[PDB]
Amino acid sequence: KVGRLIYTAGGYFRQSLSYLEAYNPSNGSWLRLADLQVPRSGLAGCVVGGLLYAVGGRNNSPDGNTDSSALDCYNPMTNQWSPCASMSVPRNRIGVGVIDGHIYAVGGSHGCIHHSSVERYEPERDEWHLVAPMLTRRIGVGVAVLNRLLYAVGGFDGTNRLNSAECYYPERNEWRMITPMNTIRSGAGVCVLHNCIYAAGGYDGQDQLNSVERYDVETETWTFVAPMRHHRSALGITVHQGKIYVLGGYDGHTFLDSVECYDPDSDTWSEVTRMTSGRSGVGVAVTMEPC
Ligand SMILES: O=C(O)C[C@H](c1ccc2c(c1)OCO2)c1ccc2ccc(OCC(=O)NC3CCCCC3)cc2c1
Ligand SMILES: [Cl-]
Ligand SMILES: [Cl-]
Repeated sequence: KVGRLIYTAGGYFRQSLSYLEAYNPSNGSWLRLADLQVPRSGLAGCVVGGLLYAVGGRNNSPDGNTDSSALDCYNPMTNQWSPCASMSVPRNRIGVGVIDGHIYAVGGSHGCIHHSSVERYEPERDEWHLVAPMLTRRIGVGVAVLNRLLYAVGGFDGTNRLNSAECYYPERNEWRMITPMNTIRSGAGVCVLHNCIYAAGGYDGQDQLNSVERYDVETETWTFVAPMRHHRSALGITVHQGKIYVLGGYDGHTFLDSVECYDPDSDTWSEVTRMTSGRSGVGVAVTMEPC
């Protein structure tokens, strides 16, 4: 359990960013690590076998926008990124989840296309394959895995921002709708903590949100918990040692540098650190500290 850092990859402030920075909750420190090979925002992060993966996104630059089909792998033992097999299609504003060592890439956009497609990466074989598509096209979708079931929450289908959510049952290669959230959320942070799927923040079509709700996978209800201190959309999120961390995002005025931490025992959020600069659209995951 000891020695794990919260890694934040990529993001957006004025343009897409190549930063990889890692926060140590035990001592408050931040480390700047090897930049991504290509600046990306709208990507997702995940970890399999101790390696950090950066999935999808877009490179917004002064010279244009390129949606990414890339999968790149960062090894903390070498502080180096290596390319992996690319996805079938570019996916900006993607959601990712891991089931039993396999990476699922969910939804996202490619230009004006809003994907319902989903694909699964096998690290052993360095191969992607498509699986059943979602019932809804979703970009800016939040994804989390609980009990080897994969949840896709919220997003934007091209016309409407969504309160709907759905679950993927791998042994049946099938998606089914779940109870919709109480709030429309595009670009929420979505994670798992204990027996619930949390959706924090997002954009409802009108305002950036500070509200947070959680789906109990047994009772099939969504319940609001304490709101974050800051409204935020396009935030990074992860869970570490039984607490949710939210990183950055956009509040309607500022690209936030704040990191807040949710304690489920007290049902409270606290501000724990600040990133080195404000940014939105980051990928976040937890793995061992580097060499
Ligand atoms: O619902 C929609 O149309 C899409 C939605 C969105 C959210 C909030 C919004 C907004 C649009 O326009 C008003 O504010 C969204 C959802 C998830 C995202 C995940 C990553 C991401 O990476 C790039 C990035 O960070 N971009 C900045 C640009 C400047 C404003 C904030 C995001 C962008 C995302 C956008
Ligand atoms: Cl974008
Ligand atoms: Cl992960």
